[PDB]
Amino acid sequence: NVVGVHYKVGRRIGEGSFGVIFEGTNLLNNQQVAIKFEPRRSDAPQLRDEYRTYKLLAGCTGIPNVYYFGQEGLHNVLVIDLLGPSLEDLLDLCGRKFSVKTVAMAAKQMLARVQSIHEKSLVYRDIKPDNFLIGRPNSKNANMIYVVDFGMVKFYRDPVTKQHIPYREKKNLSGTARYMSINTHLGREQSRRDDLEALGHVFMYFLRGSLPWQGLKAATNKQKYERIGEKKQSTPLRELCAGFPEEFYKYMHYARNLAFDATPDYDYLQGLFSKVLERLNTTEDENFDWNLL
Amino acid sequence: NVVGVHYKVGRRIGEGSFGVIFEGTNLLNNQQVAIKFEPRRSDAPQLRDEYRTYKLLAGCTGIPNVYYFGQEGLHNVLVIDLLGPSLEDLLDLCGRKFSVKTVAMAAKQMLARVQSIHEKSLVYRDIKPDNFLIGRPNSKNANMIYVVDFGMVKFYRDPVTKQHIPYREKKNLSGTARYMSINTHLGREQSRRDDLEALGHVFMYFLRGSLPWQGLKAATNKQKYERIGEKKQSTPLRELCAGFPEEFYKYMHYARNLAFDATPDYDYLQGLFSKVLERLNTTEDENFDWNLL
Ligand SMILES: Nc1ncnc2c1ncn2[C@@H]1O[C@H](COP(=O)(O)OP(=O)(O)OP(=O)(O)O)[C@@H](O)[C@H]1O
Ligand SMILES: Nc1ncnc2c1ncn2[C@@H]1O[C@H](COP(=O)(O)OP(=O)(O)OP(=O)(O)O)[C@@H](O)[C@H]1O
Ligand SMILES: [Mg+2]
Ligand SMILES: [Mg+2]
Repeated sequence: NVVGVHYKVGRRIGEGSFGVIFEGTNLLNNQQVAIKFEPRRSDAPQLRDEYRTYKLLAGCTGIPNVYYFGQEGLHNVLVIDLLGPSLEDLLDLCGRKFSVKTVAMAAKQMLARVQSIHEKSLVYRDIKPDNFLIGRPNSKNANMIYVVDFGMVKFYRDPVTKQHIPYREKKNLSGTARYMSINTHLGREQSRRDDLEALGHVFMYFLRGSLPWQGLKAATNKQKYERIGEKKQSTPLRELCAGFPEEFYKYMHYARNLAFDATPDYDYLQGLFSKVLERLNTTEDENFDWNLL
Repeated sequence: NVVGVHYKVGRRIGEGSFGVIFEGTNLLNNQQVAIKFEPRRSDAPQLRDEYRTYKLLAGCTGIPNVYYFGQEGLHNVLVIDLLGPSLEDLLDLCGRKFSVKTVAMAAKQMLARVQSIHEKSLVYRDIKPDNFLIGRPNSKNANMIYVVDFGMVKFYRDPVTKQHIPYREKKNLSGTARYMSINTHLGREQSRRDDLEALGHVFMYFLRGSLPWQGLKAATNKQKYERIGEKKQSTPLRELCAGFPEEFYKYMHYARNLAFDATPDYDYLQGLFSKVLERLNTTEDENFDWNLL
């Protein structure tokens, strides 16, 4: 099947809320790509926006290159680089949990990606293990972690004047409840701190194998987000992070306490993870759990 | 990491009961392979047997080539061709069910693989969607279905004299309860008919999205296999296959009724599936659900 004049559609490799992702090849150079098909419907995310965002982030480390955007009948297509499995997929292959070393090494890369996005005056707003993918097996970047899916990004400040957006409330709950920040549950405008908090939730998820608020009770959607939000507030950080390196508690504590328009101290955060590795008497290498027997 | 003198171990791609499968490359020719690591322990399946079986089936269509078998410290390794995702994985990408066309086309290939194994005087005994994989994306055999994992094969007849094995009982339950034949639950020696029945269970699983005996009640292992076995016996075929082409009921009916040492009429079975395609006014092509938007 051929789309975008010179891209041959292969088999499905992923599925989302409204879109299907296929692996394919650019017929002019035989390069492998991923094609995201999005149905043009009222309740679907505008793929052109994701395209714009990819262009705006072109060149940043860990961000895939975008090649084509266009309409194919009743769908909008986005052609980007073909990447490997997500960290969620990798979990399934490693006993549903990652060791401290893997989490610290992964955290450093993930945190760097989020910083790149923030420096472009954007907040990601959809932090989840599913959106972080590693490179292709036989590639130089086989162990590099990338970020895909920019469907929910938003500008937290004017790019030119750096004037931060005002604090607002009544916001409608968007992304993944399991990882969202407490402020998000509370219907507050999301900023840099929220991305960092959600990232901390993912880190703890990796270490423990699960979060205290996963799979609750016979409730409805609005009840789900709420019961989860309440459980997050009632769960003490010392408890959430008990048994793991102190730096994890410190990360959670920092993220949770940042002010709405505060500029994160990314260097401090990166340092926490480097400390974790030091204590383990290990370095930041490529020995992730998924490359180990 | 290098094993078997010239095979470089990459990342994990699969996991089983005792073994871990990694993707890798043969350093002499840069060919991609899959390396199966098996811990040398009392309760683990002898990988040398799987090796022997691969050799015995060398050359058969849909059977991957074996390259190396050996010990690497506390593990036994088996190097075979690198294949694509399993049909179980593909299900996840297609809404947890396959259309009639995909099932009929898939059935023809799967049935051909089982026949090849039977013709070599062996019964597979581990029929499940997880053991049927398609080829690699950019390959001529991208849409060919293969069979891997020969850990439970057994000779049902002497290869030279073709003298069939006697009927025995008290057999201990082995493989996947969800797909096994009723005779298997009953602790009876498995033969060709059982492989065919389990294959029918998989076909119905594909079509319906689930089987009537999936996820039962708070029971134990021996209770699980039993409750499942009882549910299989209490579930009428007309009921199991209701709503789908008559040929599916006919396949189930044939498989269920074969005698212990009966030689299946593979041609008759293949014909049923061809009829299904004819009625759909379609042919056996490569338009599986996973290649379709
Ligand atoms: N570039 C890519 N290379 C390889 N796999 C990819 C690529 N892009 C996406 N995937 C896979 O496809 C899945 C879904 O992609 P994506 O998140 O863009 O779909 P979506 O409909 O926007 O998702 P959702 O709404 O579920 O977050 C990813 O989670 C991942 O498993
Ligand atoms: N040759 C291969 N190429 C690609 N993927 C493969 C290959 N062999 C196996 N796999 C993947 O790895 C998974 C497990 O493999 P395998 O079934 O051989 O392990 P096992 O320990 O014998 O399994 P189990 O006991 O779970 O059946 C497969 O189900 C499939 O997902
Ligand atoms: Mg996603
Ligand atoms: Mg298996």
